[PDB]
Amino acid sequence: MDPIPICSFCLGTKESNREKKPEELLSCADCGSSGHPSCLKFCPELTTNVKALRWQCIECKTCSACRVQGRNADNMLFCDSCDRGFHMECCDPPLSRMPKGMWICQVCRPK
Amino acid sequence: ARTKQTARKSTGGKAP
Ligand SMILES: [Zn+2]
Ligand SMILES: [Zn+2]
Ligand SMILES: [Zn+2]
Ligand SMILES: [Zn+2]
Repeated sequence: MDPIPICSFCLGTKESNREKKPEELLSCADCGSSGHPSCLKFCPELTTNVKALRWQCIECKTCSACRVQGRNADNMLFCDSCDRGFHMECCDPPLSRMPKGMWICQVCRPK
Repeated sequence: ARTKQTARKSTGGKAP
């Protein structure tokens, strides 16, 4: 769905983030909801990575490997490089422990 | 790692 030109968190346009400063929105490819990266708390390089991809918001995000949410969707990991979501049991290899700190998905890792 | 839960709280709520 086409982007909603308003940030879901601060209701500002791309012309006024929470600091009343211009900042382009990220927009969910599935539901069209948008957010300023500053409002989403994304770091700059995550932001520039997400801009080049088909991004889903937190609520729309399905696991990139198995393509479902499922009953334990709240514990799906988000890639610190690309914001893709992965269930623990769908990681490479499947994880039985929640990673502490930075985690990067299989899509972003080198071949 | 960031999860759907940590991200949702990290941002705070959507505007009502
Ligand atoms: Zn905002
Ligand atoms: Zn969405
Ligand atoms: Zn999965
Ligand atoms: Zn990634």
